[PDB]
Amino acid sequence: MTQSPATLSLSPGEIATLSCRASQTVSSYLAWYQLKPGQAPRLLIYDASRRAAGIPARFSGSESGTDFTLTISSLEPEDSAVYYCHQRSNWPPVHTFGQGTKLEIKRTVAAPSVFIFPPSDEQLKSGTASVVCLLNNFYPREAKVQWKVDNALQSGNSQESVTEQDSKDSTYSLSSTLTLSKADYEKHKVYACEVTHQGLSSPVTKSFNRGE
Amino acid sequence: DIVMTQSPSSLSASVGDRVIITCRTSQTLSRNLNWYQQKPGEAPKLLIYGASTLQSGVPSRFTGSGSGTDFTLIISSLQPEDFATYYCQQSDNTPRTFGQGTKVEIKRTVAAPSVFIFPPSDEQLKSGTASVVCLLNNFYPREAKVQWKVDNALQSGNSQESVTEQDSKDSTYSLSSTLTLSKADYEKHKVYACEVTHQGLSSPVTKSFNRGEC
Amino acid sequence: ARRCQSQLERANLRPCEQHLMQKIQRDSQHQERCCNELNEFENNQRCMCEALQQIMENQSDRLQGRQQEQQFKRELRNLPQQCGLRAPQRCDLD
Amino acid sequence: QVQLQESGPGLVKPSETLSLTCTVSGGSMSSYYWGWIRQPAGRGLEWIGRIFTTGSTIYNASLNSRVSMSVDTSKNQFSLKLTSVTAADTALYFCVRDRRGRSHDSNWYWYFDLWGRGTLVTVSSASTKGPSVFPLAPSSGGTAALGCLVKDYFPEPVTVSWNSGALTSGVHTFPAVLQSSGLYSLSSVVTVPSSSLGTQTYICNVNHKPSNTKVDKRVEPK
Amino acid sequence: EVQLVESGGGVVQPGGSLRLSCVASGFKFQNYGMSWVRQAPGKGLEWVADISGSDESTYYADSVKGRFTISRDTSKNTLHLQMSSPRAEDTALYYCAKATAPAGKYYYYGMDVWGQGTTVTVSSASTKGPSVFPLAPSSKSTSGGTAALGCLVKDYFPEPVTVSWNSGALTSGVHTFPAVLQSSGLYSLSSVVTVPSSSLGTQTYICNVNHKPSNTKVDKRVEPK
Ligand SMILES: *[C@@H]1O[C@H](CO)[C@@H](O)[C@H](O)[C@H]1NC(C)=O
Ligand SMILES: [Cl-]
Ligand SMILES: [Cl-]
Ligand SMILES: [Cl-]
Ligand SMILES: [Cl-]
Ligand SMILES: [Cl-]
Ligand SMILES: [Cl-]
Ligand SMILES: [Cl-]
Repeated sequence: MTQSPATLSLSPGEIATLSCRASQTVSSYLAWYQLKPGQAPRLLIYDASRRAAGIPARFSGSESGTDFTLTISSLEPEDSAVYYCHQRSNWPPVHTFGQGTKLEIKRTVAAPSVFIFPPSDEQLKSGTASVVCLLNNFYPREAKVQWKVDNALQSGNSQESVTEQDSKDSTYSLSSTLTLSKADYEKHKVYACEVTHQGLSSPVTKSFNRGE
Repeated sequence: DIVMTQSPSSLSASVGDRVIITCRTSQTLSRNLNWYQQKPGEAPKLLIYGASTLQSGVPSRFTGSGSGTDFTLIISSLQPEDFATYYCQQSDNTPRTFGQGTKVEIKRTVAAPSVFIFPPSDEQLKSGTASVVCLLNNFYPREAKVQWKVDNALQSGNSQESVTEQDSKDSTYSLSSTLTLSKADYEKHKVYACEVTHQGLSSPVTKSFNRGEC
Repeated sequence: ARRCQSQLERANLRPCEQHLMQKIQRDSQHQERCCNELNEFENNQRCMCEALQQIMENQSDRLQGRQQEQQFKRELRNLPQQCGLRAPQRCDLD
Repeated sequence: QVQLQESGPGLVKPSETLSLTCTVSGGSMSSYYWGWIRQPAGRGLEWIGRIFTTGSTIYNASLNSRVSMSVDTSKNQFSLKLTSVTAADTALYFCVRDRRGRSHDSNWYWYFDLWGRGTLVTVSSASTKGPSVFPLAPSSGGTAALGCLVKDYFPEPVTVSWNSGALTSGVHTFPAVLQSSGLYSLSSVVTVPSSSLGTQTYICNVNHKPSNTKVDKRVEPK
Repeated sequence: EVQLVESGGGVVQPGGSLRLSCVASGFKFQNYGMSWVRQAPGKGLEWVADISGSDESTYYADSVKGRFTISRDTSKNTLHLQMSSPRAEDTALYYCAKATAPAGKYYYYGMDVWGQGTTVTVSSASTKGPSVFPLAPSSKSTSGGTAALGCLVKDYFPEPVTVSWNSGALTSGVHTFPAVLQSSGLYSLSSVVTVPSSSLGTQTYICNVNHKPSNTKVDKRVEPK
């Protein structure tokens, strides 16, 4: 089961076409599954073209020899998910899954709301300082977020995490955490989060003075 | 189990002869009586299924007939390549059962052997043993007397023979006789000879070599 | 009958589907592989009928209208006979 | 062009388990019946059992306690296991197709149409020994004879080819003879034109699978 | 409705043992094949094992044959996976899945119900619970009439942690980020929520952090700054 495309980005109302190639078809049975953010896998299609219960009719499957394809017409934001083809074949049975296809649903560009959080008093007493910068509800996913401490950009001591695309509104959120020792944190004054994103009219900087 | 019994168990025939093999079964068969041919060094080959139906590729030489408990394979005009063991076999139930086989040997005109003698190799003599080989090539009938002579003295108890099976094209045999000696015993003597007596030879043929010579 | 369920689970009756469909389109080894599979059920007439029922079950999506259903059901009923196997006397294909 | 071939050890100690595998090539084994057939010293053929690609089996009742077969269609293989083996189990083991085919008369017939070449399995407690290969160097009427002597090996078989299989006319590889030492020995010979002994080289290719020895010996005049 | 609830995940030392469980309901458990499918981090689905609803015959992927054991407890409607020779490749989320087609069918219709899964990590490292710190909504986290506040979940091992807000009363606007593995070998994440700035002081906000491997259940009040 060789699955393609690995990545897909399409707008609502368009048609998504995913394909798998079975290596062999000895007593083969083909299915397709959907993995939404946070949710258990959901059977879409079984036996190549039969639609599972609770699945809208715009999902359909077909086969042409060794090639099996899932067609998702009239795309919705809720189709944002990872899709897997599934072959059971041979005796003793063997189950193979495709490598998966990540389907993004496009939307109108949305600038991030930028928020910054200094370290808690509790954590500082523990001997460390975590500063957090949040980008909320933006699209597209590309955004450059850096910490800038007394005008020096921080590279290698921060960690970034991005949510999966929201099923309802098709946005991402992102956190950037700078972790420092107590001693290092107190050595500097100005902590600023520098953000560029296509939805912004210019780069954004949210900052706080340490001790204020 | 369905017992399959073939007759004859063995037979000798000439090229062009009709060969008739009977197969009897301990119980009435409904359908699946099969005949196989096994040539030397090969797996059995299916000739006939359903008592009378020729398998594809099988020559028209081979016919089967019969029913119930009484079946017959006929080779209408034996060919040299038909040297083989022939089996009947039932697949009407489990266990599948074969007959004991009918060995078909081929009678042909007399052929005298070409005789060759081989001395031991210098490589083997370093190992402390000396094998002397006498080859009798492409003769018929199989009966042959091979006498080893070392300095005109007759040898016994120190030679082993091997015979090929009948050649699938000319129906002849070839035979090897291997005299085995210690290196030291091989040093003791000079004239090593292989004397062959065979029906096709007007008198015995001797091939010989002199150790360390030519 | 638990014996029957186990061998039907391991059976591969896809060749029977393909052979039957080839057959109606007319009006290579799919038939032989099908008959091989059905031969495993010859010694239990009830299990043989269950195998034919499961072929009919799995073919509902591929059949449109009673004419197509009847045409496929006829060939399925004759399939053991065409395979040289004993067929079930009573066998409802629904 | 479906073909079968056996693989597995050629030597099993008594009371240990014989295991063999047949590999199907040229087409999928799926939804066909397969089997094993055995040919011991007595020359008869003994059916061991039948296996379908669901894994269902029917065994010969004499061996049923100690025999088992398994199938893996994704490898296109089926296998045979025989436990608690004795000298009685020494034989040539064939894998086969147990074909249920429809003939031109519209009737269905059972027969063994496909066979592997077979693999010899020897049951004994003697250990393996690789062979020594020695030339039978040529010394009449325009024909010369030459060969190779394959000496002191156990178990069978040895395969011998000439010029890596290019030379096959006039080749006689003799059946192995068991020597008093308990080891096997054979020679292989060829008749060639006497005039060719200067123009063409002759090499015997000797393979003894059980001991992993592959030997090429050039056979020149002395 | 059909329901599958997997349990028993955690950390396993390489060369140890772990029994996973899956309790099934809403259907005739005895009449369906069941399967374990896993997902290693940053990888796709990988089938682990099947068990038949006809005769309880078992089937295994080659990478796990001889190390894992799938089994069935029809009296308790429970599926099990024993993991008796853990390896690095076994670190994964493990799903329990019900076969679509009932037992005894030659045809195969996939897996129509799956559980949410249980997380297994193969390592020799020890279990550490999180330290929970607030992310207080000051004016540096206020944009117009909306504030942002959160909860920093620091230095725990292994995955997962669950975070809720107001004992589950607050769901809209919540974002719990996927964890990041720090250089130490410990995980850390944050969970944030957006709320109207007028709700600060009037409404209370508390993050409920649970880490099952450590038996840690922490409630942290996030007060404005
Ligand atoms: C069953 O196996 C035994 C060997 O133990 C053999 O002698 C016998 O011929 C076999 N049965 C059949 C029907 O071939
Ligand atoms: Cl369904
Ligand atoms: Cl605080
Ligand atoms: Cl049968
Ligand atoms: Cl030499
Ligand atoms: Cl094929
Ligand atoms: Cl020749
Ligand atoms: Cl149910």
